[PDB]
Order: sequence, then structure tokens, then C-alpha cells
Amino acid sequence: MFLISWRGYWQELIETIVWAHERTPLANLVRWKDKPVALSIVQARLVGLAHFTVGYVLTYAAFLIASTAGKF
Amino acid sequence: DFLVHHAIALGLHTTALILIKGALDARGSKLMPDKKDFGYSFPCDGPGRGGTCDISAWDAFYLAMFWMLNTLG
Amino acid sequence: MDGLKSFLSTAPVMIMALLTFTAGILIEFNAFYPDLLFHPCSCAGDFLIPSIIFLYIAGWIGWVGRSYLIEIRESKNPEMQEVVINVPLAIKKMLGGFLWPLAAVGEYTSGKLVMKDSEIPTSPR
Amino acid sequence: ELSGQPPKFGGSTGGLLSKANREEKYAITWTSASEQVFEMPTGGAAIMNEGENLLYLARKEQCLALGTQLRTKFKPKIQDYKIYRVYPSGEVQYLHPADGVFPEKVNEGREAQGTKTRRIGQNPEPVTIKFSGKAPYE
Amino acid sequence: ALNRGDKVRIKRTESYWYGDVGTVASVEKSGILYPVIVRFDRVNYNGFSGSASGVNTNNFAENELELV
Amino acid sequence: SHSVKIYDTCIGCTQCVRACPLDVLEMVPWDGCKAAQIASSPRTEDCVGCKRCETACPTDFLSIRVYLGAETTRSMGLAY
Amino acid sequence: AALYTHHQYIAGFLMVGAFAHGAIFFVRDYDPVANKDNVLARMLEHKEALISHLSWVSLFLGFHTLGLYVHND
Amino acid sequence: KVSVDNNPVPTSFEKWGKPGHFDRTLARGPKTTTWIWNLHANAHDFDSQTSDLEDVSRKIFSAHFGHLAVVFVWLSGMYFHGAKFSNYEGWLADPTHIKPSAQVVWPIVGQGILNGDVGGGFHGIQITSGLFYLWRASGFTDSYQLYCTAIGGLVMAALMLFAGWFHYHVKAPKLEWFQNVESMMNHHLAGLLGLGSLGWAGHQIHVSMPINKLLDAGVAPKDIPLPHEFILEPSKMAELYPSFAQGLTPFFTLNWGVYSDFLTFKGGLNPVTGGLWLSDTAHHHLAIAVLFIIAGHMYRTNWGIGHSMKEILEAHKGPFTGEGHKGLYEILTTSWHAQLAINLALLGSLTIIVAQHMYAMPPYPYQAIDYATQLSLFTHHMWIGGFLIVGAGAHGAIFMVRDYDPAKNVNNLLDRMLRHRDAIISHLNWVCIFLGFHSFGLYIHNDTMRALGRPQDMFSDTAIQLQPIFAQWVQHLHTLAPGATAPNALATASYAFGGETIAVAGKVAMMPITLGTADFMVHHIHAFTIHVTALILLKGVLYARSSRLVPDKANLGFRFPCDGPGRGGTCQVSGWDHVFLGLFWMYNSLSIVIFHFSWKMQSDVWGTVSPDGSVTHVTLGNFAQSAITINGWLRDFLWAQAANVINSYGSALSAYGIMFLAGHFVFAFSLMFLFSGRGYWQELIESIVWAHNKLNVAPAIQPRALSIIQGRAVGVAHYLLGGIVTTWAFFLARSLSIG
Ligand code: CLA
Ligand code: CLA
Ligand code: CLA
Ligand code: CLA
Ligand SMILES: CCCCCCCCCCCCCCCC(=O)OC[C@H](COP(=O)(O)OC[C@@H](O)CO)OC(=O)CCCCCCCCCCCCCCC
Ligand SMILES: CC1=C(/C=C/C(C)=C/C=C/C(C)=C/C=C\C=C(C)\C=C\C=C(C)\C=C\C2=C(C)CCCC2(C)C)C(C)(C)CCC1
Ligand code: SF4
Repeated sequence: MFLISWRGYWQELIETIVWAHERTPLANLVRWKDKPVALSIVQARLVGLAHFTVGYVLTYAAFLIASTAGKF
Repeated sequence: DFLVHHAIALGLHTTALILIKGALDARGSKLMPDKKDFGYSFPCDGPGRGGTCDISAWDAFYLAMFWMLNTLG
Repeated sequence: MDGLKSFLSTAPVMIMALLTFTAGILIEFNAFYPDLLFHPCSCAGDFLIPSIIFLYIAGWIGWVGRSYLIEIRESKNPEMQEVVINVPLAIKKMLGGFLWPLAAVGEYTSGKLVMKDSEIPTSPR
Repeated sequence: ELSGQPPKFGGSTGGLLSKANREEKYAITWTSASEQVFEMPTGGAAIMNEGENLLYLARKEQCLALGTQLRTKFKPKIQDYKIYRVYPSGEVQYLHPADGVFPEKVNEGREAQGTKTRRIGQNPEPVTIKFSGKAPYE
Repeated sequence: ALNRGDKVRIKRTESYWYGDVGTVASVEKSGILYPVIVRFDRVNYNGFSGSASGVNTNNFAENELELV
Repeated sequence: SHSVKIYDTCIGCTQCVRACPLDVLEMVPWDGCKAAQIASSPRTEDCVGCKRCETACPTDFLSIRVYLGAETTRSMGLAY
Repeated sequence: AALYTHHQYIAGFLMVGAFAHGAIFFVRDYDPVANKDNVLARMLEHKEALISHLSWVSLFLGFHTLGLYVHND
Repeated sequence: KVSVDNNPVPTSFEKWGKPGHFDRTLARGPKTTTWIWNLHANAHDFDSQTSDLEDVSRKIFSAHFGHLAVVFVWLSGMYFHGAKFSNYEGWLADPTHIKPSAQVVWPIVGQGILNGDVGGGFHGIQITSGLFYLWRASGFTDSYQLYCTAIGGLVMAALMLFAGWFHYHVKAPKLEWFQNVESMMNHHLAGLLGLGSLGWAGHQIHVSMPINKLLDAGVAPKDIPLPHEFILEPSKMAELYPSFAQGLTPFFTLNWGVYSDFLTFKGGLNPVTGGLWLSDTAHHHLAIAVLFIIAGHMYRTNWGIGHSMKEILEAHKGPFTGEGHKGLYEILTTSWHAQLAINLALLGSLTIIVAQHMYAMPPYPYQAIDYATQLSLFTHHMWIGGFLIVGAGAHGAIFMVRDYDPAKNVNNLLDRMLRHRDAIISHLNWVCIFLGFHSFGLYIHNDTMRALGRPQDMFSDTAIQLQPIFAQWVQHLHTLAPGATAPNALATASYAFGGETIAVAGKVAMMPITLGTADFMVHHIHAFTIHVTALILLKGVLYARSSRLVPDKANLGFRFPCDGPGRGGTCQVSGWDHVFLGLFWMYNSLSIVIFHFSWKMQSDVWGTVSPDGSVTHVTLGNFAQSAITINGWLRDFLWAQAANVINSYGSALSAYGIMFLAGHFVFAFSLMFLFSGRGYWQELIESIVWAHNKLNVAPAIQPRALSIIQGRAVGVAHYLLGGIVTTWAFFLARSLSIG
């Protein structure tokens, strides 16, 4: 997701959510002290790579151990 | 065994290609002669001049990572 | 031959030419294991099959292709000669394909093979 | 102080938000010879009143997006538009046609800043300005 | 200085044509920073993504050129 | 906010000023080129960094450059 | 199996990082003056010679290695 | 109302040798490789070529004639292959034991293995197009009949091709002519669909029905008389269906019910056929035909009777919607993209309706038996319908960028909803999140509870269960419909709702598809995946012109990568980039639909019926208990059913084996483009180019990395290819091996 889809889409999707909360009664009672924004371009690549890496080793490890320990 | 070794060699060379290129053109290329002024990690340089997406040295490590994982696979 | 000219920019007519090799080539291409096993490599010389003929094929094509790009450069018609293959360029280079590595031997010796490092562009270090 | 007539408009959701009444909003005035339809940067369509108009938008980019439209999508190219930055403190601030003439046209009086007595390729090496808050372009 | 038509080699450094050969088109304005207009056989990268070509000409200083 | 700089290679084509969608640039008198004018960046407090300006300049390499910097409410194009 | 697969993934990450910081050196610490004409600087001088060849070997390995496997398949 | 310009364009071959002439940018010549790609991606973009709406409409008109021509060539190719390279006659003799096969592979490079034994002493590739099943229901009994049909196609092909030339180079219609919408509709509604449905009903009754009745008797094809012979001897057409004694005039005297001998309403499946009763489909199209001729008399034309759609639209205003449909007439008679957007949305949604209806009510003989053809025709029409409803979002957005005019849209339905686009997306955003958790989150609840040895907590028929009370209640009404809510209908429309388990040979043609919690979940996965796909595409249309991030997005165009790294980053704000992301989700959505279909029909429908009536499904009903966890899908569907294709090496199915891998390859190859950017790639080329400058072999057409858009266009192009090649091979290898 973070690797294929890029920022501008998400920034324009967030502002509609920003709209919703400001307009929603009872919820506007809570206002964020930090303006919501889409991840940076570099950030998305980083996070996208992080996920891609974690899943790479966790998938393979779980297969290495189980296949070898299960069979010996 | 003969073939997987050459496959690994492919894995080491291509990963080195990316990492080494990104290092050498880190100061700049004739697409971004003043890359040094922008630092190691920066997003890009706008759609101008054809496009400059994933042009930085940081983005070379990024593309290089996918190949290391694959080589280890 | 304005319409033929437009058919000419269409490369894959060459792929049709390749299949036509069957008329002459398929006749002799029966089994074809000639001396693949006997090599005096002081024992076990069965790696001696025709790997070398691959070099002549790519050379006759490459140098002619280079001669197509170089001969067209003299014309000063860059956009036309690239988009629509000039008959004189493709014919002369490809027709001399057998003697192509031969003229390439002359080009290498005359120093026509490698251009100047000074003349070639270098990127900022 | 200065004002105009709010364009005839049913209302949209792409308009102002909390920023307008917290931080800052922008204002844009322009004079039109007739009542005609124009596109809101906040989406939809509105019609400007004949004479002076007044419109609040949330961002400076929005006003300039409308300003360029006013000057390019009409038979009578309206170039009479003026943009202000209005704070919640009541303080207003002139912004576009800054000095008086559009920035496209060179005008005497403007002080040069951002210029460099230097080629872009002649910037210093990064090692030169090491552990100083400054970058090569400074 | 350099005459119109003279083939010239570029020694700027950041130029897409640095090391490449250009052709002097004209010399302009007497006293000016970059008077030598040069035109090039092949275009540069300049242009928004999707452009079919680039720029053919650019101004250089006389001191960063070599006659050929 | 972001930083905008102009270098001595500009040729006063003014294309950058009329490209910028936030009025960050303007032309001023200058005796360095034939057009007798140079680009300036007096209102960088409002540049988002779209780099439409760099796209427009025709010099072999850009005479105007946008060095992205500290983000602000304005420099991020936030309507909220 | 785990210890081996483990330490190689560790090693793979280190090699990438080694070139990553190797690229950062050129961006933030390299002095063309101090390193003028030395083995370090001259690498940059013919960087396109390095990369173009590192590209060829990769092209040479990938086309054939994959080629044999697809042939057999 | 005919208006035409005579010979608007000469017919010369000069332009063929001047590529990129249609655009002023490309016309002068190529300087970089980008010119080449641009020549192709702007070829059909007739809007960007000329601003004369009359001229482009003429291009489009003659573009269709060209398309109808190739479809005729293709269609004729299927008939020619069925006539000369098929075992159709062999299959018509023993439909229940012979496997349909066309296309003979040439013995070369060992590829002759793909010519597998399909019975009847015929070797070739087993087909899944259902063509053999179509031919019989159509009344084909000879190879020559198919052969003549194939020639007729080439005639039509040439005829369509001539018309395209004629209506752009000889007599091009005026812009006024294309705008005759009210009249154009009356002809399609009655001339194309009406007479088409009437005309085909004439064939079914005079050719298909009587012939196919003899194949029930098993007269065998050669003994059966020729189709036209049934007309030469009305005695023959009378001997079957006694209601031909009083042939015509009951129709004209309004007797009608006399024809009930061959115009029935059995509503079921012919138990020997396994297909819909041809007596019904004939009475059906006869009824549809009449309805369509009727519907083609509503609109205003030259005789003052009818309706003005302009009048109707404008006369539909309400409190909530201001001026209403005012102006909608205009934009739908001036903008082609406006029309195309709607036509894709419906045509695409329709092709899906075809899939979901063709499987539950098999309209062809022995179709229901062939589980491969049933799976192949279903998932096929699924994808086509899927791609079309994505383009529906593309041109829906292009209209907003190019042909939307604010002045011609003031406080109307179009303008009004653009003025709360932030409200629309904000809610569609929330629904997608709600569906997101409450569908997928359930599977994660199960997978986790399972592994923790807490099977009593997970969601299942056995444990706690979410029962589709409504869908089940709907089935109960459909099965109890005959003799009550449908008295003249003998049996229910589809036995998938409930009833007898129909069987042919030893196989299940169709039987009640019970719905459990296992089905409830995947249904809400489908609702989830659909809603996200709408969100991506819908958001792409409304924010095509402007946003709070880029108020001047409309000026940037429909197809642009971005607006620089400024504003935090503005990559993929364009409508094109909303089609880009919308494609992956159309894919992800439908993959789950076809995976639902494959497993459910295998596990809880298909299988072999013993003479006693007991059914043995191919997956033994493991669906309701395993289709409620991801590991269950990973194991009992993928890992299990993929065993067929991976072991296909050395058999006739070996193709699907290596094709299963081919898909995998281009899939990964796609990731090369989708994860990177041209910034890196251009720098790489510079080093490569230098090596050519060194040997004086640099090309005149300077090498340039692909555009940021093409980089993405190529990315999705391969990802969706491989993603479907993989499934394509997996489904065929699986379905062919099971039966
Ligand atoms: C039998 C099937 C087969 C096929 C399909 C290929 C296909 C290929 N080969 Mg291989 N090759 C083969 C057999 C085959 N080869 C055998 C049996 C040998 C042992 C001699 C080789 C030795 C060989 C070498 C050394 C190279 C290739 C290369 C290539 C690739 C680019 C050359 C080309 O065709 O483009 C069209 C032709 C040109 C563009 C111009 C000529 C380019 C060549 C190959 C260099 C000229 C040959 C020269 C005498 C030897 C190189 C110097 C050497 C000391 C390194 C291409 C994918 C090249 C490659 O992979 O680069 C990434 C490469 O350099 N091949
Ligand atoms: C399996 C998918 C895949 C494939 C085939 C490649 C292939 C390649 N990569 Mg990529 N890469 C990938 C995934 C892939 N990559 C992913 C997911 C990433 C993360 C973004 C990268 C990131 C990356 C970087 C940063 C670089 C590469 C580079 C390369 C090239 C190195 C040369 C080589 O290995 O041998 C030769 C080429 C091949 C083995 C591929 C040829 C494919 C075929 C089958 C050849 C025959 C063509 C066929 C007949 C055409 C018909 C198609 C028609 C139907 C339309 C090679 C073209 C390097 C490069 O550009 O080299 C200089 C480079 O630096 N890759
Ligand atoms: C055979 C005689 C002939 C000649 C000399 C021309 C010449 C011309 N045509 Mg016409 N045209 C013809 C027949 C002909 N056409 C037919 C039969 C049709 C109906 C399909 C058309 C429909 C048509 C349209 C709508 C337009 C033209 C245009 C033009 C002009 C520019 C287009 C161009 O040449 O690029 C060459 C382009 C191609 C050759 C396209 C080939 C790509 C494909 C794959 C064709 C599609 C399949 C095809 C219909 C069926 C082929 C297979 C089938 C036989 C089995 C040029 C003067 C254009 C114009 O006026 O310029 C602005 C214009 O817009 N033509
Ligand atoms: C009803 C039919 C229809 C028609 C008449 C059009 C017509 C048009 N479209 Mg639309 N489109 C459609 C359906 C249609 N489209 C559908 C269903 C989708 C959803 C995917 C789209 C998505 C779409 C987008 C995103 C765009 C268009 C655009 C256009 C315009 C230019 C297209 C072009 O340049 O061609 C060029 C075609 C190519 C360069 C070929 C690309 C490669 C393909 C399609 C891959 C095919 C895979 C292949 C079959 C399988 C691999 C086999 C291989 C290994 C050999 C043109 C007006 C463009 C536009 O409006 O201009 C701004 C544009 O942006 N279309
Ligand atoms: C199981 C889940 C829980 C079930 C609870 C039952 C809820 C039933 C849903 C009610 C829909 C309300 C329709 C508004 C009735 C309506 O049309 O009001 C009328 C109004 C326009 O009416 P006018 O008076 O203007 O009509 C005259 C002119 O407009 C001529 O067009 O429409 C709107 O205001 C737009 C509101 C759209 C509302 C968006 C709803 C999105 C769909 C939600 C339902 C999805 C169900 C799936 C099938 C679609
Ligand atoms: C398959 C195919 C084909 C073929 C086709 C065909 C051949 C068909 C057909 C068809 C036909 C052959 C049709 C027909 C007909 C008809 C109709 C549709 C009718 C009608 C009518 C009406 C409605 C009217 C009625 C009436 C009345 C009511 C009144 C008085 C009397 C009358 C009679 C007038 C081709 C090869 C081309 C291509 C491929 C596919
Ligand atoms: S693309 Fe490479 S550049 Fe054009 S924007 Fe998304 S990132 Fe900044």
C-alpha cells in the first residue's frame, strides 16, 4: 500500500475526514492539537519498505522453523 | 548447484550496482548536478525535467533493499 | 511506395524473415551433434560444442547496426532515419554481414572503433 | 473597512473551517461589468454580482486560483482583483498586486532578494559549512 | 571572441552538454554576463514529464568554451 | 518556510513568476542580462514548493531553485 | 538452519548499510581538494565506466541464468 | 433529419508514412524515445487532436465500424475453428462422454503433448468457451453449417470495414445528425434489441427447438433432417408441437394459449439436457421482443408523437435538489465522455449480471456438467464487467476535467453534489472502514481464536454464527413461488434457491445453494471490496477539477503525475491516478468473488451423484467450516487445489503448469515499476549511454526513462496481467482435473 499508492491521494482523503470531525457534533468537542496530514513522500517509502521487510523475514522464518522442526 | 550460484552472483552484482551507483551519483548527475546541496535524503525535485522521483541516494538504498532481501531469499 | 515506406518502419517483418530460414536450414538441421564429445583437452573435453559461432552472428548484426546509426548521422536526417529505416543503410550493412566482422577488423585497426574520451560527455563527479 | 457584495451562492462544504476563525483567512475583491457564472475553488459554481464583489477563502492559493481564472476565463478579462489576508484580530494585510503592478511585469522600486551573485553550480561544498546551521545556498 | 557558426566544446560542468559539442549561434548585447548563444544537435531533459523533446539552445560565457 | 534562490544565469523570461500559484516571485531591474530584469523571491513565507517555477525556466540548468525547508501551515497547503 | 539463515540476514543488512553510509560520505564529508587526484576521487571521475560495466555483468548473468532455468522448465 | 458533408477527407497513403501527424507536437519529429510512447497513447485521444466536435464524432463513428469488423473476424475465427479444427460432430454424437476440443497444436519442439486425449479419438486442447454447448442450442448439426457461418463473418467484417471508410471519407454525418438522441434511442430500443429478440425467437422456434427435441430422443445428428426441411414440410413441424394444425391466426385472433405446446413456462431445466427449456427461451424472447418494440415508441421524432427527454428531465425538480436534472440533457448531447461514462457503468454492471445468471440458470445443453466451462464463463464475464466499471470512473472524471461547464450547470443535480463532495467521500470513507473491520476483522478473530484453541468463540455455524436471515428468507420465497406467486410457472426459475437436486450423467447440474455464516462473511467481504473500489473511483471524479490541496487541478489536466513535492507531497491527485489505484481494487475485489465462486460450487454444489441420489462434493463440504479463516483459504483452497497445476508437468495440462509460473513472473516484474521512479532510472541510463558515446554507438533518438505516468501505467498493466494469468491457469488446471 505504502509502496504503490502515493501521497497526494491520501492527503485529499484526510481533509474530508478533517471536515467530518469539525462538523460532527459532540465530536468537535475534541479538537486535535496536531493537524492531521498524510505521511511524507520519503516516509511512505520508508514505512512501505519496513513492512515489506518485516513480512519478508517473519514469513520465511515461520516456514523455516515449522518445516524443519515439524520434519526434522 | 551450478545455477543457484550464478543466480546469487546476479543477486550480489545487481545489489552492488544500485548501492554503488547511488553512492557515486550522490553528489550529482547530469539530471541533478547540485544533488549535494539537497543532502542525502530528499523527496525528489518535482515533475520538472521529465520527472525526478526516487532520484536521491536515500532512494538508492531503498531500491537496493528489495534486492538484498531477494538475494537472501 | 509511400504506403510501403510506412510498412517499412514496421520492424517485425524481420521476424517473418527468420521463420523463412526453415526452407534451407531445416533440411540440414537433423539431430546435429558433430564432435560435441571429442576434444583433446587432455581428458574430458566434451564442453567443445559450437559456442563460438554465436560470436560471429552477434558481430555481423552489431557492427552493421552501428554502421546504420553512423552512416545515418552523416545525412543529418536524425528523426527520419530513426523512425523509418532507410533502405540504403539496412541493405548495405546487413548485406555485408559476412564481411562485416572483416570490415570491423579494419575499423578496429584504423582506430575507427573507439571514439575519444575527451570528446565523450562526462557527468559531474 | 473596504468591502463588496458576497457572490450569490447556495453554499458548499469545500469552504472555510476552524482555521478561518482561529489562525487566518484570506479575502478577495473584484469588480465585474455584469453578473456571470464563475467556478468556485471550493467546488461548484457561483455568480458574481455586477460591480464590487467580496469573497473569503481559506488559503492564499485558492484566491490566486480564482484570480487567474478571472483574468483568463472571461471575455472582459477581469484583472481588477485584489487579495487580502485578514486575521481574527481584525488586522487586514494587502498581498496581491503587491506594490501595484502584477509581478509578471518589472516595476521600479522592488528590492531584489533571493538573488545570487553566483552560478548555481558554484555553490560551496557541504563539507565547507560543516556543523553550521547554514546550508550551501546561504 | 567567437564567431557565428563556429563549432564549440563546452567546459561549464553542470551543463547537460558539458563535454559535448555545440554550435555558436550568436553573440549578444556587448556587455553582458552570458552573451554566447549556443545551439545543440540533441535536446536536454528540460520539460514536464511526457515532453517529446527539450531545449536546443542556451547562453554560455566566453571563458567556459573551447573552439573546434 | 521553504527557500527560493535566483542565480546569475537567468535571462529574464519571466516564465517562473507567472507560473507560481501563490505569488512568491516577481521581476526586478537588473543589468546582467539582455531582458534587463531578474527574478526575485520576496514572499517565500507563502511558497509551498510545487516547483512549477523550476519547470518553466529554460536555462541549461535552472536559474531559479527551490530548496525545501521547515514546514508551516502555509507551506503545506493546509486549508484547516 | 535458523542460526545460518539468521546470520546471513544480519550480514545482508550490514552490507547495505555499509554502502548507504558510503553514499552519505560523498554527500556530506567528501572534500575534492583534500582527495584531489587520489584513488578516492578518481572513482567519481569514471563513475559511468564503473556503472556501465556493473550493469553489463548483471545483464549477462540475468539473461542466461534465467534463460537456462526457463529452458529446462 | 439527415445531414452530411461529401468527401470531407481525401484518401491518401501519405499520412501512413508520417507517424504522429495527428498531433502538432509529434508531427515535427522524434528527438527522444518518449515521442514513441506518446504516439501510441495519444492515438485514440481524438479530443486532443481536434476541438471540432463534428470532426471527432465522425472519427468515432468510423472507429466503431472498424471495431465491429475485427470482432467479426474474431467471431468468424471461432466458427471456422469449430468447422475444420474441431471434434464437434464427434461431440454431438456422444455429448456426455466426449470433451469439447478445438485448436490443434502443431507437433514441434515437443509441444504436441498439449494435444491431450479428449475422447472420440481426437487429440487437441480442451476448450472452456462453451462453444459446443452454444452450437447445439443454436441448431448446428454439421461442420458445413459452421463453415458457412465463418464465411458470413468475413463478409460482414469486410462490410463493416467498408462502412467505416465510407462514413468518414465519402459521406460523413453532420454534428446535427449524431445529436438525434431521441430518434437514435427509438431504433436501438426497437430495431436492434426489439427485432433482434424477435428475429432470434423465429430461429429458435423454426430451427433450434425442433432439432434439439430430437437430440433428447437421441435420434443422432445425421438422421435428423436439415433445419430448412422443417419449413418445407410443415407436417414435420406439426408432428412435434401439435399446435401447428391451426398455425397462424390464433396469433391474429388472440388465441395464443394454443401455442402453449411450444411456448411454455416450465421454468426449470430439461433433465436430459441440463439446460434451460428452449420452449421457454423462445416464448421469452418473443415477450422481450414485443416489449422492446413498444419501448421504442416513447421518444419525440418527426411525427410529433412521443417525448422530449429535455422536457422530462427538466420537469424533475425537488426540494432537496434545487433545479434538478436541468442541463443534463445538454451535457449528454455534447460530451462523448459523459455518455461513455454512463454506458460503461451499466454495460460493465450488466456483464456481471450475465455471469451471476448464467451459472444458476444454465441456458445451454450439458453446460452445467462441464464445471470448467461453468467456472470459465463465470469468472470471464466477471472480469470484463469489472474492467468496464473502472473505465466508468475514468471517463466519469475526464468529463469533469474537459467538458464540464459551470455556466451550463448551476444549482442542478450535477453542481449541487459537487458542492458537498466532502460530505460524500467522508461517509463513503467511513462505510469502507466499517465494512473493513466488520468483514475482514471477523476472519482475524477466527484465525486467532482457532490457534488459541478456542473454537467455541470463533464465528461458525457450529459455534456462534451470523446467519443471513434475509437471503435465506428470500430463497424460501423463490422456492415456494410456483403454484402461488407464479401460478403459470411450473417449477422455480433456479434450483439454486431450493428444490430437487438436478443431475445429468453422474454429475450435479444445479442444486440448492444453502447459505450459512461462512457465506454471510464473504458476502460482507464483497460489499467491503466493492465500496472501496467505488470510493477510489468516485473520489476521483468529484475531486478531478479541484481540492483544498490543489484548487487549480482542472488546469493541470486529467492525466498528470503530480504537482511537485510541495504541500507535503502531491503525487497522484489527478483523476488518472484515481483510475490507477481503482484498478488494483477492482482486481482485489473480483479475485475474492471468483474465489468465492470456485470453492463454494466445488465444496457445496458440484460433485458426483450416485443413482440413489446422494451427492459427493469434490471438496466434501469443507467450505462452511474452513472458509471462515484465512489459513483455511490458504490451505483448503489454495494449497489444496493448486496441486493440480503444479503437478501438470508431463501431461496435456503442462501448459497451465508453466503458465502458472509465467503469471508469477510478470507479477513480480510489475513491482519493479510500481516501487521505483524514473529519477533513479534516468541516472542509470546516463552511465549506460556513456558506454555508447565511448564506442560511437549512441542512438539519435536519445534514450529517456519512461514518464512517471507510463511508469505507473506499465506497473498496473503487468500486475493485473500476471495476477490473472496465475488465476487463469490455476482455475483451468483445477477445473479440468476435477470434471
Ligand atoms: C544459444 C543461445 C543464446 C542466446 C539466445 C544468447 C543471447 C544473448 N547473449 Mg549469449 N552466448 C551464447 C549463446 C546465446 N546468447 C554462447 C553459446 C556463448 C559462449 C561464447 C555466448 C556468449 C555471450 C557473451 C560474452 C555475451 C552474450 C550476450 C548476450 C545478450 C546480448 C547480445 C545480443 O544478442 O544482442 C545483439 C548484438 C549486439 C548488441 C552486438 C554484439 C554484442 C556482443 C554479444 C559482444 C560481441 C561479441 C564479442 C566477440 C565477445 C565479447 C567480448 C568478451 C571477451 C567479453 C543476449 C541476451 C551479451 C550480454 O549478455 O550482455 C549483457 C554478452 O556480452 N553472450
Ligand atoms: C522478477 C521481476 C524482475 C525482473 C525480471 C527484473 C530484471 C532486472 N532488473 Mg529489477 N527490480 C525488481 C524486479 C525485477 N527486476 C523489483 C521488484 C525491484 C524493486 C523496485 C527491482 C529494482 C531494480 C533496480 C534498482 C535495478 C534493477 C535492475 C534489473 C536488470 C538487471 C540486469 C539483469 O539482471 O539481467 C537481464 C534482464 C532480465 C533478466 C530481465 C529480462 C526479462 C525477459 C524475460 C527477457 C525477454 C524479453 C521478452 C521476450 C519480451 C516479450 C514481452 C512481450 C510479450 C511484451 C534486469 C532487467 C538493474 C538494472 O537496471 O540493470 C542495469 C537496476 O539497477 N531492478
Ligand atoms: C485503405 C484505404 C485508406 C487510406 C489510404 C486511408 C487514409 C487515411 N485515413 Mg482512413 N479509414 C479506412 C481506409 C483508409 N484510410 C478504413 C477502411 C476505415 C474504417 C476502419 C478508416 C477510418 C479512418 C478514421 C476515423 C480516420 C482515418 C484517417 C485517415 C488519414 C490519417 C490516418 C492514417 O493514415 O494513419 C494510419 C493508421 C492506421 C493504418 C491504423 C492501423 C491500426 C489498426 C490495428 C487498424 C484497426 C484494425 C482495422 C480496422 C482492421 C484490420 C484487420 C482486418 C482487415 C481483418 C489518412 C488520409 C484519420 C484522419 O482523417 O486524419 C486526421 C481519421 O481520423 N481513417
Ligand atoms: C468502451 C470502450 C472504450 C473506448 C472507446 C475508450 C477510449 C479512450 N480511452 Mg478508455 N478505458 C476503458 C474503455 C474505453 N476507452 C475501460 C474499460 C477502462 C478501464 C481500464 C479505460 C481506462 C482509460 C484510462 C486511464 C485512459 C483511457 C483513455 C482513452 C482515450 C485514449 C486511449 C488511448 O490512447 O489508447 C492507447 C492504448 C494503449 C497505449 C495500449 C496500452 C496497453 C494495454 C491496454 C494493455 C493490454 C493488455 C493485453 C491485452 C494483454 C497482454 C498481452 C501481451 C503479453 C501481448 C480514448 C478516448 C485515456 C485518455 O482519456 O486520455 C487522457 C486515458 O487516460 N481509458
Ligand atoms: C441492514 C442495514 C440497515 C438497514 C436500515 C434501512 C436503511 C435504508 C436506506 C435508506 C436510503 C435513504 C435514501 C434517501 C432518500 C432520498 O433520495 O431523499 C430525497 C432526496 C432528493 O429528493 P427530491 O425531493 O430532490 O427529488 C426530486 C428531484 O430530486 C428529482 O430528482 O435525495 C437526497 O436528499 C440525497 C440523499 C442520498 C442519501 C444517501 C444514501 C446512501 C445509500 C444508503 C442506503 C444503502 C442501502 C443499499 C441499497 C442502496
Ligand atoms: C450467426 C452469425 C451470422 C449470421 C446471422 C444471420 C444470417 C442471421 C440472421 C438473421 C435473420 C434472418 C433475421 C430475420 C428476420 C426478421 C425479423 C426480425 C422480422 C420482423 C418483423 C416484424 C416485427 C413485422 C411483423 C409484421 C407485423 C406485426 C404487421 C404486418 C405483418 C408483418 C410481418 C410486417 C453472421 C455470419 C452474419 C456473422 C456471425 C454470426
Ligand atoms: S512524483 Fe517523484 S516528483 Fe512528481 S511528485 Fe510524486 S514525487 Fe515529488
